[PDB]
Amino acid sequence: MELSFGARAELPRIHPVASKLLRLMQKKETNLCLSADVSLARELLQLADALGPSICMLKTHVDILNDFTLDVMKELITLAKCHEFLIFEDRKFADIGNTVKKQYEGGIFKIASWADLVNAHVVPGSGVVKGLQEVGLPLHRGCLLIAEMSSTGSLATGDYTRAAVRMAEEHSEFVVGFISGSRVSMKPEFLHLTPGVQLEAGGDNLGQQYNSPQEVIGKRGSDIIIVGRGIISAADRLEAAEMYRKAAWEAYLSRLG
Amino acid sequence: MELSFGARAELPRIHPVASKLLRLMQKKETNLCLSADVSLARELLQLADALGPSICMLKTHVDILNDFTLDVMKELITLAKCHEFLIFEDRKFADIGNTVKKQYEGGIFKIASWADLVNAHVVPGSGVVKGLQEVGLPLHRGCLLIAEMSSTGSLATGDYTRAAVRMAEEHSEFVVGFISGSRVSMKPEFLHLTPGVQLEAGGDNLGQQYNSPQEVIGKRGSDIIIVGRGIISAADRLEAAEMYRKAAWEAYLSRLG
Ligand SMILES: O=c1cc(O)n([C@@H]2O[C@H](COP(=O)(O)O)[C@@H](O)[C@H]2O)c(=O)[nH]1
Ligand SMILES: O=c1cc(O)n([C@@H]2O[C@H](COP(=O)(O)O)[C@@H](O)[C@H]2O)c(=O)[nH]1
Repeated sequence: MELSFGARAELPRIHPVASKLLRLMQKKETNLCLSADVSLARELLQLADALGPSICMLKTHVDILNDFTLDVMKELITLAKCHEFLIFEDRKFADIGNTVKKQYEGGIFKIASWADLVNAHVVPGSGVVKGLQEVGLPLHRGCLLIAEMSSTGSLATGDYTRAAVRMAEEHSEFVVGFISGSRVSMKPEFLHLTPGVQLEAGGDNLGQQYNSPQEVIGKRGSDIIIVGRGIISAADRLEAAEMYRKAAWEAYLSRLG
Repeated sequence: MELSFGARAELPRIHPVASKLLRLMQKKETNLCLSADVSLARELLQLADALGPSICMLKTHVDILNDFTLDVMKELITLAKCHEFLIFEDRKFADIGNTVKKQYEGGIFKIASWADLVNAHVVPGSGVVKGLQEVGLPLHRGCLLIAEMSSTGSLATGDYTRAAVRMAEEHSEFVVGFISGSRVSMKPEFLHLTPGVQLEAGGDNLGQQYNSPQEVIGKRGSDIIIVGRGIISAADRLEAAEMYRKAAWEAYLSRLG
């Protein structure tokens, strides 16, 4: 009784950030998250502008931006609103609750002020979520839990993955889904986002492993593909994004029947 | 056949950063790491100056410093050299190798340029270490692996902890020890640093749990205590640091016999 993204956006227990996302995914016919893994603000912004219409989400690693300022993030928000995508800061909070609350709100980055979504590892126990929530709930943000990883030797398997799912389902006022390689929850209110995606077989030199959009979305039942180098390293990043968008979208449609 | 810190500093397989640390621990009679969990540079630096003689290490969370600049870190290095302690940036790298390499070297923080030590979660698999190593080995840095956590519901137990130990022992050119609640490796070349430490019983509201220096160092066989609030929240932070230093040092001596 699989529901479309648009119908999932209306589920009783849907989080507002999840709903906004699902609605724009349906509107734009995209379930592609760009992993904007660049070190220059101008490149980040030029990618966001050009690729904005093709993506549901732009994932950042703010801590690799050589020329980060809060003004850069203002500009990114303008593009996100214009083109209709969410901003996901891929910070992988992974500390005790008291620490992560400060890392989310404060410092130079002020992540909570501009990021629609963040994520967290579940290794510390649920305090990591509780700490983040203290900041994120008042700011109407959402969080993704890392239930599985794409890299060689990942320990996010078995009972670890199950613990992630339980933690999400117990903190559904804030947690909107997962970073995972497959569908890990049977509850349609939760988003599944899958990195480690390229059209061609392969990996990198540092433990990354790739699977295709058809595999991830079609066979493994995930919702969204997260793609970095498969787009960013291409000559024509717009065409690359469109190829990935079309692949992910068709895989979704076909699964829906 | 337990060895003193000074003797461990000379072990054939010791890492140079571990050796430097162990030597200054023995010289200064301190196995206390201050967790300098403050948001103001002036406070960070005033603590580093006053408490420097009492500590073997100062642990930072750079990403909570409201007024971070690289010049602040220059000033911290000056104090570290004057008073003889290492700087440990508690970044908890926890991504694929290709990402962490950039997060360690680059961005605004340029962590590798000033931090003697960093740490990593083992959840991604060994690529996290391999990526960090690409930056850290040329810069003569060291890394600690998070084998156990102090917080309620921690998943860093059992086979996860064992995996951390194996990963360390397989990357001994870069990995110098662990963040853990107890001795997890039988190899004396590896450092054990233990957070979740206060003199009094208790915890916090967000999953932290405390054990005493005598428990951690004496009974559980760790090397170094990491103390935040037990010092930072006290009126007289110098006296507090001295209490913690004396507690940890005596526990070590007694275990040594
Ligand atoms: O399991 C995971 C979780 C991630 O967030 N990521 C992230 O997704 C992106 C993958 O990038 P790429 O497509 O270039 O391999 C990176 O930013 C990485 O940090 C991942 O690769 N695997
Ligand atoms: O298992 C762990 C690992 C940590 O690094 N930490 C860190 O050690 C410090 C503990 O601080 P405190 O003593 O104030 O509870 C924090 O900076 C926290 O991020 C921890 O508490 N538990």
